[PDB]
Amino acid sequence: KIEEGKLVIWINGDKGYNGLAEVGKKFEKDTGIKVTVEHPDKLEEKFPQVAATGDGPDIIFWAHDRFGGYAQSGLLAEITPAAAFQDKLYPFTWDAVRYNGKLIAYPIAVEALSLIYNKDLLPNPPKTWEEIPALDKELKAKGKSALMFNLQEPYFTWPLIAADGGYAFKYAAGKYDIKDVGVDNAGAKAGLTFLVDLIKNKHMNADTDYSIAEAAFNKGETAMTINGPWAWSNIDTSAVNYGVTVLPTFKGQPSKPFVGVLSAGINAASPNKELAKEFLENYLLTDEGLEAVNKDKPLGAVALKSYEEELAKDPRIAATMENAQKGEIMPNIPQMSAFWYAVRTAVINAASGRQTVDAALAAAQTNAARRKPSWRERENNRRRERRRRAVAAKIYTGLRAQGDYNLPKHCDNNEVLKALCVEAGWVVEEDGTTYR
Amino acid sequence: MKIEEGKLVIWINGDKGYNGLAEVGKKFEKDTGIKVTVEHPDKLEEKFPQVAATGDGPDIIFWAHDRFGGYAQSGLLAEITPAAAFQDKLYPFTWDAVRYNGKLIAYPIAVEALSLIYNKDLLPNPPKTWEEIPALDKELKAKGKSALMFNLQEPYFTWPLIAADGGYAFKYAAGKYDIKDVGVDNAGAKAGLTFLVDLIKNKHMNADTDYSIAEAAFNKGETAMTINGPWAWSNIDTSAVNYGVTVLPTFKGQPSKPFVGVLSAGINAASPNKELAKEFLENYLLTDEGLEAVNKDKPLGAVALKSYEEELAKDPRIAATMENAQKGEIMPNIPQMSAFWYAVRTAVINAASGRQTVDAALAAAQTNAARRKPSWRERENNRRRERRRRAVAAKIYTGLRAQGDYNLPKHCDNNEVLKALCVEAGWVVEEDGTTYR
DNA sequence: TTGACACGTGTCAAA
DNA sequence: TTGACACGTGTCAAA
Ligand SMILES: OC[C@H]1O[C@H](O[C@H]2[C@H](O)[C@@H](O)[C@@H](O)O[C@@H]2CO)[C@H](O)[C@@H](O)[C@@H]1O
Ligand SMILES: OC[C@H]1O[C@H](O[C@H]2[C@H](O)[C@@H](O)[C@@H](O)O[C@@H]2CO)[C@H](O)[C@@H](O)[C@@H]1O
Repeated sequence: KIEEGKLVIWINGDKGYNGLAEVGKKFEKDTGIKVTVEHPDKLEEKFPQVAATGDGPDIIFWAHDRFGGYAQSGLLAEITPAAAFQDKLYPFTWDAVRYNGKLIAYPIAVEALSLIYNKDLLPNPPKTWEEIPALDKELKAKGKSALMFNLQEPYFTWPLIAADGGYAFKYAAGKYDIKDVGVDNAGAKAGLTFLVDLIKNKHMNADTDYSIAEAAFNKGETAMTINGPWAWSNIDTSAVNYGVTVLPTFKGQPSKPFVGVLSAGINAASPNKELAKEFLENYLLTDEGLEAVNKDKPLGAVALKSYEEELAKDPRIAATMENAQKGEIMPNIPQMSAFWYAVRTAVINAASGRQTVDAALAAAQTNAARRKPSWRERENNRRRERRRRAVAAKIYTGLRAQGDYNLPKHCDNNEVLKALCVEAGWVVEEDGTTYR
Repeated sequence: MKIEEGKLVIWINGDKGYNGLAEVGKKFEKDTGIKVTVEHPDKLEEKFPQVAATGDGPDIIFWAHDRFGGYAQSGLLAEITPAAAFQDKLYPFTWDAVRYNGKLIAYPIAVEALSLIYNKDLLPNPPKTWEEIPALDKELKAKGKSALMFNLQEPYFTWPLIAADGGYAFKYAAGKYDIKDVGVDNAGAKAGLTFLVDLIKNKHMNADTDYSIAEAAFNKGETAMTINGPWAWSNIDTSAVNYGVTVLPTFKGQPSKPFVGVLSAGINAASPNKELAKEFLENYLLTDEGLEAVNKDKPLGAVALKSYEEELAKDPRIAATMENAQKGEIMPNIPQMSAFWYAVRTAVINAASGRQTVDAALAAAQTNAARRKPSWRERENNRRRERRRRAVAAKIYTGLRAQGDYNLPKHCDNNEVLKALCVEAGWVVEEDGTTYR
């Protein structure tokens, strides 16, 4: 729970949380406010469960796509930076964090997936997904593999699903059609089918996750991985000479990654809303602030103009933004959570062979549009069945007390029902078959 | 994931030296040509029973010995058949830790006990008792620091204090553990948990403090003390902290009694590489060079291998570990241990957060720790009885609806069919179901 | 031990 | 949209 005078921050465990803790420390020495940074597991899921009751951190860091739902639920404090501060950031990073006309978080950095490759094993990375199988057969003879990346999170597979035409929610007339899903069209199918065939032909393992892929690449066992800018520092500490480049094409079309905007939202339940703005605006979103974080784990293309003109000169950032130009900014609508869950189930289920690609994506389609039942809807159902049982119970209480039926000492209401049937001229067999 | 012939896949917890173990796998691969993959998935001790039931899961699984009896009872593990010669290379009591129903069910690797870890520069003289920790915290807070921080989300770390004044899991008597004699609700257990909850109430600790929050604060020099196992020393070493490892503090004048774990390696009963796994474990891992490679990554504690433990026992930190281990007890490996752990975890978390009182949390924990898990057949008995109860009712109402002629609306529920039946039989049924003649 | 009935959410469908 | 009945596990009790 939040309490006046201190600041607690939640950020994902793959971001530079020590670097950010360094920013809170300098914030503590200047103002005397202690700042604790924490990287709990599944924080994008825990926050909406505890913020409702008033708990959660002061600030929550995540990509912009989850913030619309948070705001829809009233969990986020409206952000109102002065004009002078708004002009410090690229306008399009502000667009990413505006929901229903209001700013619901501070944008931090732009993230896109790129192809990361081992220049020593692979001086010339492939330009196409199609040549990866042959490349893997060649490397497998030397004890290596072509490509490993996280298959448990649809974020990493979506660039390939969207290459040939797959899309989450169609954008038309200036809006997102919560009810036009493109996870089951020919383009999406072709992409997921190629990925599953990679597994069938034993070029990838269905159970490969984030840490397995990162280990294999950082140890030099795989020639390529797909990851974001946060991964670079761990490769830097390794003996691998890597390059960051454009993702491969599929059927001649570019891979289209979903582009994330790492953002910091303020808990509407927080008693330190002003202290959090002072920290975010005048400590984190500064050259020295982002630098301290970026030096920990690279941020990507930061939203702060003054510091991005520097980072934009890193060829790895230029490749990140090359991939981001071919991708799309993720929607922030509340249904993005349902989209991500459904597509996650589809990828995992087709990769494992539990479902065909057709069946997996067919179900993902309906799931990604499925509306979550409201609290009142659940309560209507719960009360109806309560009522249904209470009415029956009172009828059988009456039959038992006044029926004077020949019932055993202990018997269920089916037996009472039977004695009521017999009384009313009915015959009831052992299995319930009933007639006059 | 399924195990494939000619390959080895290993599961080991993320806080152990899985990079060192991979190096051992790399040697195995070089001498025999068998690839070895080390993974450290989350919640592996829960995932293994789920996947292994159908033949999935890794070839080898590393965990403390307390989970393995349940795996064996479920048929998930291969019987370990080390020649008498090889068994004599490990301390007998480590073999006891992995013996279940007379059979050995895993290779013991290392002995783990929690110790008190303190910052020599902030705290040259560590406290001897839990009681003096609140005063110590008051001093340090005036310097911007705290006295003690440790994982409150896993009961393993709080159990030494709960056991100190008398708490216990399952009573040992007549050469076996009594599954119906649980001691998480006696006066000793209540005193221990009450003192911990008082630390939180008095702002000396945070209820939400987990493993990484505690590790980060100690390793960054914000708290003078932590409680942890040997695996944690290497991260402290790389930090700027000058630390010692010593005996846990006493509570009510009695020693803290940590539950002692034996990190152990079981072989998946479904593995077609049982021989390769035995070769890797017996002749590559459980060797001086093998455990050295793992121990270099993250300290194993006091290894089961006699030859190499004579080297590790020279380390004062191991001497402190074993001092605490002598004061604790080897964990049971009985299947009921998972239920004991879940119960105590819920009690500790609910008490520390104020969601439940100590007495009420521990009362529920006692019932839960002793509760027998219903068998598959018990569940199936219940499921089929209710299926049959509904099927009989549905046939009756199907017959009432077909031959009744009760004059019912197009759509109505069986309560209305019942009501019609009642009036046909000379009854009157009110709106809420009130029924009489 | 077995077993009556409660419980809230799932499946299927009419509208 | 609301709503019938299914569904398996929980609560409570008799023995
Ligand atoms: O996999 C679905 C997941 O994708 C995105 O999450 C990214 C996140 O943006 C990155 O910062 C990084 O941590 O990797 C994540 C993928 O594991 C979405 O932002 C997220 O909402 C979604 O669940
Ligand atoms: O907290 C309950 C938990 O305790 C033990 O787990 C230890 C494990 O023994 C150590 O090796 C280390 O990893 O820390 C763990 C606690 O986080 C039991 O072995 C385990 O079964 C039990 O659930």
